[PDB]
Amino acid sequence: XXXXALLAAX
Amino acid sequence: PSGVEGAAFQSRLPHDRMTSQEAACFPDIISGPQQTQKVFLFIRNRTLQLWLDNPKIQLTFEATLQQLEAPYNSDTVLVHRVHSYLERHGLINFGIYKRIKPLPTKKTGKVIIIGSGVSGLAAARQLQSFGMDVTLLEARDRVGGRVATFRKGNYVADLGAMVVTGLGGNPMAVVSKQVNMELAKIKQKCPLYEANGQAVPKEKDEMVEQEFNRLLEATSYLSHQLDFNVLNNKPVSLGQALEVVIQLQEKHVKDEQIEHWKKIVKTQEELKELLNKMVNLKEKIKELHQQYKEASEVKPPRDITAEFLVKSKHRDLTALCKEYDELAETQGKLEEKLQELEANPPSDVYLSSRDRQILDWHFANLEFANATPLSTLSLKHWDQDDDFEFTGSHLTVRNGYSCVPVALAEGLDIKLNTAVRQVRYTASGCEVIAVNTRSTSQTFIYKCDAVLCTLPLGVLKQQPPAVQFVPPLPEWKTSAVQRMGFGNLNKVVLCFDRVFWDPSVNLFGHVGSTTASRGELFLFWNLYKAPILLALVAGEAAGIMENISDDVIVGRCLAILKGIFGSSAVPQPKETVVSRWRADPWARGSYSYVAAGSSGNDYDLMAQPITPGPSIPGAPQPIPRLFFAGEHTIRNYPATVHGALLSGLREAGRIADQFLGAMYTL
Amino acid sequence: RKPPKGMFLSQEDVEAVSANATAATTVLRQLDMELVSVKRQIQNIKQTNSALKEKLDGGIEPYRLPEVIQKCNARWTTEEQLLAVQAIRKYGRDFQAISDVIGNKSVVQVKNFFVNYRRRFNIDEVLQEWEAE
Ligand SMILES: Cc1cc2nc3c(=O)[nH]c(=O)nc-3n(C[C@H](O)[C@H](O)[C@H](O)COP(=O)(O)OP(=O)(O)OC[C@H]3O[C@@H](n4cnc5c(N)ncnc54)[C@H](O)[C@@H]3O)c2cc1C
Ligand code: NA
Ligand code: NA
Repeated sequence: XXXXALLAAX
Repeated sequence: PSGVEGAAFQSRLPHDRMTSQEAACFPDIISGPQQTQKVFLFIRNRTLQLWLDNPKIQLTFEATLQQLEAPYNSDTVLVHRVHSYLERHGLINFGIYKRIKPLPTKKTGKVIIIGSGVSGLAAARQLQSFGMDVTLLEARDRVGGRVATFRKGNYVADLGAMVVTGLGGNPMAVVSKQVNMELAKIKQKCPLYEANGQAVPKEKDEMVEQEFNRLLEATSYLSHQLDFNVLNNKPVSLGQALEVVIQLQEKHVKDEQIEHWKKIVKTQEELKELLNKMVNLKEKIKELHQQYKEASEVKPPRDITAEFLVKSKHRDLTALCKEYDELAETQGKLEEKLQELEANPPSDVYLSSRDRQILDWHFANLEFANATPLSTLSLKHWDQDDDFEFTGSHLTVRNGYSCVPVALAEGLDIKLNTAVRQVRYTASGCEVIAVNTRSTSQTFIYKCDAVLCTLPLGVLKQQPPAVQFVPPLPEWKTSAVQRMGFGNLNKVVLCFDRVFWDPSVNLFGHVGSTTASRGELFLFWNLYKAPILLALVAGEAAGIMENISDDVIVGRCLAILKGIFGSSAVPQPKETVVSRWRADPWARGSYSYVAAGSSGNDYDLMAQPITPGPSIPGAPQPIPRLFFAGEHTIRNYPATVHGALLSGLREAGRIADQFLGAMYTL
Repeated sequence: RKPPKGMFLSQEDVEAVSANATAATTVLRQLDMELVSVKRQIQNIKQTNSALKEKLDGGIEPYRLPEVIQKCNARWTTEEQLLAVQAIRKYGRDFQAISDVIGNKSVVQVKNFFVNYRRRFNIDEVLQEWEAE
């Protein structure tokens, strides 16, 4: 369960 | 989702409404009875489904109607209209399909396309697909633009696009079925190493990561629930907001400490008054006791006043003693209450140095995904593309992302080493003036019915101008161009001869010593089968590292790597490569970002085509001649390859509607 | 509609820290100042209290008197009556004190005494004389 999506600005 | 609704979801469309675009082409249907709307909608979703279920071949109208069921295949003109709309706007029969009906014998109209980036290639393919004379002019000696893949031997590494950001509603999905792309999931687990070379303890990694996320949410709240978007006649940035949120957290911590220590003095002072009370009382008790002794001194027989004296003094002493004892109880309670408050002190700080530094690494991760200092992002609009993000795990391309532009370029008239210098667009057609990049004395002149401009926003941004427009772009376009943000991000490819890292870890971080250097070589990737590590530079650090030599840079790299892995386990790179995207004159940066002061509305301005004034005066309004595509032009999907692709499909559709006419609107 | 928990964002506070270029480090230096001065005062009073605690060393133990356990008796001796009058003179209407002095009479017996003997002890006078003090 990673924080930010991976490459989205989110 | 699944079924025909699946198809609609995958086609980034609402399966149960007609879209604005559809309304435009089928105003009869949407202003009509909900029944026919449902028919329409099914025809749409089903044709979509059919294309999607097999995108390696052209989906003809005949085939479509063949597999349609009644009552839906009764109105064959509805079917035809629908299919045609779908083909036109590149919802179907787009990418690389085997053509059933071989291409139109003679071509109609002429389109010149500047840049064979992914958006370029896309539109070109579609336009050609529609039977138009399409030629592309490309300044580089290769296709792809900001899709840039390094190869030497078996070493393969993108310095451009690297990731498919999820397949749920991604066009790249269709592409990857059409092209042989070795797609590979990314294991989103990322260990962090403090500048020394020691992994950040799980405890820390988590307290910090979580605090990061809370700060972000915080800013969003300031933005949207509090209208903190404008501060002093100047728009607020994500970065400022963040710093304010943080300052308030530190303020709140000092406030807590002040309230706590004041409870301690309040109580301590209570104790002081009680203690005073008790001392004076003790002194009275000493005195009184003396007096009572002196009264028992008088030996009997004594008269009654004497007797009364002893009795009364005795009563008084027992009294004062009782009172002192109660006070002493109270003293016990206060003293233990003070031991409690001295026992539960609030947190000493908001963030330690190790703290703020790890936090800085999370900020650097953000600065990297946006390719820009958080001080430049719009507070209010930086996240606005988030509602359309795809679903599913992000992925890399093992054979390199280059394969896709290459694939697209098959069958296309592409002129490499041709730098467009000037664009001339008039009521009657256009001429593009370009030069040979190798010998910039040689000149070329290309005449056409319309120009598709897919020049990078960095290029368009240039001062003084790398490309000249005749006449000049209207103020509304140029202002939009200035307002936008074109950012920067760089990579360092490290090719070793044997894997010395954790091969189950796709990626790992390094924490910067300073806030300022937070973006310098902050993260590393092993995604390739071969031993290749990729070091990332972003944020303010991006731009600055471009003025540092390759050697120094791979130096700072192997340094960090030795710190993490030990001097005897890291070997010199067989091969090294370093991007410098802002320096590249064909790119002039990495990708667009919502600058503070900009809005996603600007992206829409960027995509508005330009219409030359009349040649003769008092002559009718003319057809648009200049068109724009590329990543900077698509509101809901900026700074992505799939966004480039979509903008290409778009403009090709619009251009074709213009010059070939739209038969499907009656 | 609501900030993240553990995130404290007040309107007042944001305007107070945004007003200037370094109103931030201003507020955060004033609070450090407030802190050091409060901690100093704690030192002072911890000391003061330490001294007062030192004075009370010895409790009041040398001074405590054992307790008479005389059972309440209903008969007023001449003696007990005299004690009682003086007790009124010194204590006025504090019956409990009076009862403790006489030692074998209860508070209500004391009130009764007040009424029965009011005529003969000029209790009225006694009381007003206590009130003058
Ligand atoms: C380091 C980096 C990493 C990226 N990673 C991702 C990713 O992981 N996932 C993702 O979805 N997107 C990513 N992107 C962005 C993505 O690659 C771009 O959005 C996309 O390639 C833009 O396509 P384009 O067709 O609009 O422009 P371009 O690809 O730049 O193509 C435009 C063409 O115009 C050419 N040209 C420029 N000037 C002239 C001139 N005077 N005359 C003639 N030709 C000219 C250019 O050389 C170029 O070939 C990344 C970008 C960068 C810089
Ligand atoms: Na392009
Ligand atoms: Na910051």
